[PDB]
Amino acid sequence: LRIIWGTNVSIQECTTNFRNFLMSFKYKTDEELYYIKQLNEMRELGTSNLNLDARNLLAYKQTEDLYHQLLNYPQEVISIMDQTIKDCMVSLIVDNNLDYDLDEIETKFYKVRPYNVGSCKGMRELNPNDIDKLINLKGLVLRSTPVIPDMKVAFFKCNVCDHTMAVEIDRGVIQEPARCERIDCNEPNSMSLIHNRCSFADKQVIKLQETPDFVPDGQTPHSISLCVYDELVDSCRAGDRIEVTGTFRSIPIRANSRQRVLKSLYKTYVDVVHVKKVSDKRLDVDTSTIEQELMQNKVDHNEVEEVRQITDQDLAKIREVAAREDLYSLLARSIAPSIYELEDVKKGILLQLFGGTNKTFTKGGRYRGDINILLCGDPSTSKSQILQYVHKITPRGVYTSGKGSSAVGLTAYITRDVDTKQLVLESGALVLSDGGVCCIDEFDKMSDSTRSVLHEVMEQQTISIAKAGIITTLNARSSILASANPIGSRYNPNLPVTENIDLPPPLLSRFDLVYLVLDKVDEKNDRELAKHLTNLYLEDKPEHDVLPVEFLTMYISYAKEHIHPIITEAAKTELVRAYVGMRKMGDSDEKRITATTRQLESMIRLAEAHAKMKLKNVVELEDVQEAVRLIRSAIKDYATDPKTGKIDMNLVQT
Amino acid sequence: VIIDLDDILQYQNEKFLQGTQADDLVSAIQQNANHFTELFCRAIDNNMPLPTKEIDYKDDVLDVILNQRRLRNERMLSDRTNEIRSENLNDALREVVEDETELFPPNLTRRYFLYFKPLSQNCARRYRKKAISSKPLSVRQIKGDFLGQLITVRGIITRVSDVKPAVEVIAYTCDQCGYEVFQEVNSRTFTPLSECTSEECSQNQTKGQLFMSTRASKFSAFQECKIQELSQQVPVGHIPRSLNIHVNGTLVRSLSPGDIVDVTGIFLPAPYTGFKALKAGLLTETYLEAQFVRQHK
Amino acid sequence: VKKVDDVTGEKVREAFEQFLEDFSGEVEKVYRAQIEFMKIYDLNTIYIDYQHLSMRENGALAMAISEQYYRFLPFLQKGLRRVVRKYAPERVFQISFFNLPTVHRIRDIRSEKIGSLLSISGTVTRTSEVRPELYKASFTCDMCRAIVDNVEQSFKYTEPTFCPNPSCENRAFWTLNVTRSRFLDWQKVRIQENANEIPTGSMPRTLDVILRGDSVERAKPGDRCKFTGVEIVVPDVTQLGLPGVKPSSTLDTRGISKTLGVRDLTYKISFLACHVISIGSSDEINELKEMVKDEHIYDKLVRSIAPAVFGHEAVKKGILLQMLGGVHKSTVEGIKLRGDINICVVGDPSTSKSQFLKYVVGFAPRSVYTSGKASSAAGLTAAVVRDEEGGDYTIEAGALMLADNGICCIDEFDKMDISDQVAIHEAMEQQTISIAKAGIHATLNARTSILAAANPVGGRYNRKLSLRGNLNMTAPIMSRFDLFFVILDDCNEKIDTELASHIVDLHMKRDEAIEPPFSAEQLRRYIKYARTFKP
Amino acid sequence: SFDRPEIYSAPVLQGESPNDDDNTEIIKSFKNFILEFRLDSQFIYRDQLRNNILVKNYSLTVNMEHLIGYNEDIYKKLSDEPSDIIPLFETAITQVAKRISILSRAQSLPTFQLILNSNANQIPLRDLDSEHVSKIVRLSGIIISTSVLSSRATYLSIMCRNCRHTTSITINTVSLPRSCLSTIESESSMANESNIGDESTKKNCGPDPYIIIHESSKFIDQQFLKLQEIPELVPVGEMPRNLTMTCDRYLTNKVIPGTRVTIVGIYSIYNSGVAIRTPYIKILGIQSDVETS
Ligand SMILES: Nc1ncnc2c1ncn2[C@@H]1O[C@H](COP(=O)(O)OP(=O)(O)O)[C@@H](O)[C@H]1O
Ligand SMILES: [Mg+2]
Ligand SMILES: [Zn+2]
Ligand SMILES: [Zn+2]
Ligand SMILES: [Zn+2]
Ligand SMILES: [Zn+2]
Repeated sequence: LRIIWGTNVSIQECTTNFRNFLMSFKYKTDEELYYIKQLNEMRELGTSNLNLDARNLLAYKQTEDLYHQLLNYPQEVISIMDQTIKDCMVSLIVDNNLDYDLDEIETKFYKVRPYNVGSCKGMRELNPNDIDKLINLKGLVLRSTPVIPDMKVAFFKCNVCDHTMAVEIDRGVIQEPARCERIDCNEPNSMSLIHNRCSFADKQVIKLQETPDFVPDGQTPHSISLCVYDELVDSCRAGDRIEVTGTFRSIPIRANSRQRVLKSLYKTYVDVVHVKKVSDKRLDVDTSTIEQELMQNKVDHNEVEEVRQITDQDLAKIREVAAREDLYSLLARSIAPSIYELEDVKKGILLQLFGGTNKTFTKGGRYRGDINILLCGDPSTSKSQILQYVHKITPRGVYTSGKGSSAVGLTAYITRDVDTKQLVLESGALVLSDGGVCCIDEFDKMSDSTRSVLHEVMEQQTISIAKAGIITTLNARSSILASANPIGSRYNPNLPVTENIDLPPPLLSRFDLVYLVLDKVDEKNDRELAKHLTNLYLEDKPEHDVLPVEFLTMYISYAKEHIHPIITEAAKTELVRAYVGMRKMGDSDEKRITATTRQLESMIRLAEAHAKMKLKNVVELEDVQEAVRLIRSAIKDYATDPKTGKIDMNLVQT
Repeated sequence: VIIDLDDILQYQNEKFLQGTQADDLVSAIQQNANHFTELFCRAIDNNMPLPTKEIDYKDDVLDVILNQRRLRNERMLSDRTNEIRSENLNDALREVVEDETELFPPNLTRRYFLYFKPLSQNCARRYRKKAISSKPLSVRQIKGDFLGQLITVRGIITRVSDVKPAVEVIAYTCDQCGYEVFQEVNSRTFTPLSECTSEECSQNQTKGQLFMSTRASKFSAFQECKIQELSQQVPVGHIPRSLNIHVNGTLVRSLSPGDIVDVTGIFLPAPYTGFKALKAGLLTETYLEAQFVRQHK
Repeated sequence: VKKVDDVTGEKVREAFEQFLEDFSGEVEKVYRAQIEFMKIYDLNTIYIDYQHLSMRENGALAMAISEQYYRFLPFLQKGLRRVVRKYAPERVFQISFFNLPTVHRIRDIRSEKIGSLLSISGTVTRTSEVRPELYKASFTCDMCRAIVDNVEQSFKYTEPTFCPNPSCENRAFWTLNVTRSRFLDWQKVRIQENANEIPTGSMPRTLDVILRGDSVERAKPGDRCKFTGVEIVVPDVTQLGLPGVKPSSTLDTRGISKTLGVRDLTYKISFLACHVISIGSSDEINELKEMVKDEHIYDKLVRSIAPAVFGHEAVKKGILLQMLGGVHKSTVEGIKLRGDINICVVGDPSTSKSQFLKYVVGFAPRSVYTSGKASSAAGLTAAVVRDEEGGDYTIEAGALMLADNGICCIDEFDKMDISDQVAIHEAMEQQTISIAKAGIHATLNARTSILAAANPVGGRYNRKLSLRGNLNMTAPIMSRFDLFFVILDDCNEKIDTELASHIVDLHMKRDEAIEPPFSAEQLRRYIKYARTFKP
Repeated sequence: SFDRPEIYSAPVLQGESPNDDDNTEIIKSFKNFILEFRLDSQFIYRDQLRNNILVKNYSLTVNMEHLIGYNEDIYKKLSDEPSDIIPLFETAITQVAKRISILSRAQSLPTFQLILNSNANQIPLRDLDSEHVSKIVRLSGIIISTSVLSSRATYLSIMCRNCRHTTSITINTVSLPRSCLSTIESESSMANESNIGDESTKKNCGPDPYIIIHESSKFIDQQFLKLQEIPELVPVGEMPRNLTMTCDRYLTNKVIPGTRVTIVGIYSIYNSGVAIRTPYIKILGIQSDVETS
């Protein structure tokens, strides 16, 4: 009936359609009313935010137009939805006579957050005619400015009669009174502004590294600026991968502080309205690292969820799957289905993902279950695709090459912000990968200067910085997955591994596992691998008993978060015996990797990880034996001469 | 809309061969391209046919706003005609109606961009003419006498800037009188208005405060590119030089680094930007305004 | 022209006065006694416990003050002045609250609490010089020679608004008289996020703290302090260029007869502190005597260092006797004889040397840990920050300056460059660093001890060569390391089984299997007492 | 080298509810009064305005009794603030005349001149005092002297003698600009360059750099009159009192000395004791009694 000038929105029609959609909708558990129970649960728990999936509207018949109206004119539609939601809540409480305490709900506020806007084509692909539209982005957080106060109510005083005024901002402008409103006192130009008496809001600016799905020819990475307000402030930390939904904006910028002149060319940014920090294709952040942030979120009443939700049916299925007896091999086979055999490599990767138990001594002292792995072997094997899979499955991490890195670039640096024109600190790769997995390729081309820093992180998971303006120690609780290329063309089995790899022997003893990927010619294995590879090209799209990735990630996340194995005497005896045995065997030098206390630590961590798998709470003899067997098999000592350190090429089994 | 000059030349020759007179629109456009853009825009606006498809929920907000503006124009015109006829004080009535009323100018109701493209060597050779606008040139040969003309440059791109919104007309809304105020801008910088300029606020004693409205504004998609000489064009023992190109409208994103291209454009000047102490008179800076791009591969 | 008044402000004034006059097996009243003490000793500040202010009137006064401290502070001052006049005979008085229920983090500040009193904790990084502050100015009118006195500033240079005498109608034309005004001491400090609150994958935050009056020169760089005070806002010109709409202020032109001063409203959050306390005798002299009278005290001491590491009695005996130093001597000819001890621990990466460094940095009073490659010349020694927003330069301390009369832990010592090696050499030669930058010259004390960890040049300690052939240090610095402890691996079954048992005991039992003879507090007390005998 | 940007507007929405005492509503009410008021079933003012336009006399004669009868509020406002209301009524007359003229043409006007007539009680010239300053008064007297016609400007074209920056001024104490306006008026980007040259020497046109171009300006007629009390009623032993009046445009050359007239005008002052001023009258209407045929 009555549209709004410039738009085609009708308030009455939109509110009626929204109310009808709220009162009637279902997924077609799938037959029951959906938003009704969401509203009831919200009013039960006191929450104020409704996360609306914009795709839902496109299913119901009526709102097929409200969908496009929401996409095109978010400003009006969001307020309309909020008012409709409040009216619906009051109607729900009153029409059924639940309880007469409705003043709190009638007074408080509400909000609706769309979070499934249609796919976008990347920020650079937009045009000027897309301003003030709704879009979404994918990227990695780099920096966030501190909290900036924004005035909302200005407070004035009269310097002759003490009369005080309060003024509300209007579209970013304050109307300063020119005359005291008192009849007794109406002196002109007597109003003074008392800064501390005003009421301020919260605003924050975040820098985002966009990662578009489609990349045109010859296009390089860049950065975008996001503005967050009110609750969402401090909801993001650098290194997190997020999916953001917001409004596309524009603004002119002053040429200089002195004048009031503006520049013709505009500045673009994004205004955040929803943030998603969870995905079904990747694990969930280790909650052991974000303990305080959870309490801060609860205090701030922001409704962003860090970890995914688990249903009773899902938990029952998890228990059923853990009940069977082939679970270990099943999971190993599940990891990276496109990679053939390499069962022990896959098992090691799985155990790394699971990780050990993190002890913490009251009165100071830290121990972490991070596990470090290094891969050696022939150059042409599949030791690099393993890195990609771990990088894309882990929540946090960085993939680096040995020769393309630097000591400063791995720890931290100081840079001039191009907007504020001041100097600000930035995080390095090792700090960005905190709580996750750091991938290093060609670890043997890295310079000694660069390699120097890895010692401390691999020793105590911290990095100490003493540079101009900063003197402090930072956490780097990340696992290390490294690859190396043996000297020359092929790993010669007639020489010790120390004569094959280009690393100092002492440095090798720090890693928990060492893998030798040897390439042996055998007709059966060649036939099997060739058939496996050729099968992938039978049809234009992939079709390859393997669990789905979503279920696998759900299981691993649940296991990581909900259980904590502990060690027992039966395990302690075996650990001590095995460590003494290793120290004795092999006792003229630099022919093998000398055993140290790092190996005992590796046994502890691997046994804890195995126990944590399969949903146990006590580490035992089977776990200890499996850990020792895996450690031995990785270096394949069974095919080695314990006197000259050479390999018997005919004893190794594919 | 793409206006080709071969069509104009064919039209002129067809008019000539059967006797009737015709002017050298081709030469006029070639020598003073920048002025004919408005002539063509007005000629088209005088003839644009009506839409045969209704406006639905799957249309652009820009088109929605333009349609609203046109309907509002018609509404004021009809209202004024009715009010004037009611007084009992038709061409004269119409004329006074237009004279005494305000409207939205055509530029705020247009929805299309207009570009020219050069004269083909083949067509010029067949018609026994010399296609100046399609003779490739290096940045070396483009001197001051070429300013204001339509010319073709052959070069290799080296840098392209991102697409950003360039403002052409700012719009403000006055709450006191309900008017919309439009401020043109054609400089690298501008100044925002403060107080209303509409008739009602101008006559009244208490004037309203203007506010900014982004959606009603008139924006343009703007890119700048740097073009460089080819090796075979540089004289012996010299260094290649560069040149600046501006791209506006739907022609953006058509140039990428490393492309060897022929760009057609209008050559225009710009204010001086060097040190004051080295300024001797009215020196100016030059740039090319793009109209058509042809790739070599 | 009668002045508007705040009934609530007055009411809280009388409530505060009643608190002061009422709040008290010998009974006693504390605040009146403290006022008497102030009269006796000529002081300026009062210390009012926050807890005592809570258990009256159902705490309404406590809240009102907490969330509206800024509004009511003048009324509290007025009440204090009146009670002082009543019960005792220019003086500037200060109030100091402390012992708040909770402490916030620098990461958890919000614009909602602007103008509210709270408490924060952090590590100090820098301090500026004490400078006078314009408190209550005096001005002379121009069109007439009238004199106005006691004009308050309130965080900005404020002028009189109207000539006090109707004989002259002057406004906005004045001259400042610097000869009969009053000033206060004013200092700026910079604090940084503490180490263990920094969230994952983020860099630390920094905050400014303004100190006034007698609280000045109570902070010290490199310490952890707890502040209690107000949160405020100050103008910020840098925010221009950020995205978003920045508030502006313009005058209202409606209702003014006819016939442009626009301002911007960008700000940043600061903190004006009122109470600052550092955060780390009594009956315990009994225990001190009991423990000193022991006979195997030295052996128990040696056993008590670094209980989490196995063996290395010599290294422990070095860490001790580095904690306790010698005595500095002065000769008549001006020659100074050093009394400090420096230690180097040499070993390949597979050893457990870094644990000693971590224990020392965690235990010792003044200690700083740093790595060879993650540092720089400026990071060590010092730097000069000439961009003091209000005036002359200032000195930002470095790692060496930190831990003065303390211990500096240097890991990966072998990777240090020639420049910083020379700096450390100068530090050992003379207990001074010479700074010469931006035309500023200075000398800074570095009376420190050095604990360095070094690796063999070839990765492994070739026992065939000598120490000089195995290390990479330069002869000058090498000559002044009076203790070199080379740690090496010996294969033996009983040692191996004992070490494995110890490690597994720590992992399985955690804190239980430590049982050291003495605790950290006892050890620190003993060291503090013993450090002052001068044998 | 670019041209000047433009500015323009158009109405879309409805602002706040119009107040009664605002210039636009005053103009609307005056226009309604002109186009609607009826006497003896006639549109007297519309008809006489049409005839005046036909005759090329750009003035309208109005009687105050009709206005007070039609509406009282604007009558009081005019009687109290004549200097503020008259221009509004003048522009309303001009607006109506535009329509009438354009319609008649098919079937460049200046501002029309309002002339007021009245018959209310007069005030003896000896009773004028402070309370009547800036009000409207009616007087009776005898003309004794009329000056010669003067010349005043209504539209001036001016040029800066140094940089040749041109502009215009319209009148309806105006003074020429004191300094060149080409600086504050940033017409074009190239104008900024043109405003500087020959190295570091700043551009300064000097004080009063403008000159008038007489070939393209328009002027009007102004005249002075003197009015004196009737000699019959003067008190004995005292010379009579007289007063100065100013008229312009269509109220010039209407009377000759010796005529007994009634005058409707405004009581004003000007500067020529400590704070004394010289009163005089601005002529709004003249009514003769017919003398010396
Ligand atoms: N076991 C395997 N399963 C699947 N593909 C394999 C296997 N071994 C080799 N390949 C194929 O051979 C190539 C291995 O090269 P790559 O892994 O990149 O070398 P690198 O040893 O540096 O990781 C891949 O293209 C992969 O498809
Ligand atoms: Mg590879
Ligand atoms: Zn007042
Ligand atoms: Zn207006
Ligand atoms: Zn004075
Ligand atoms: Zn001039």
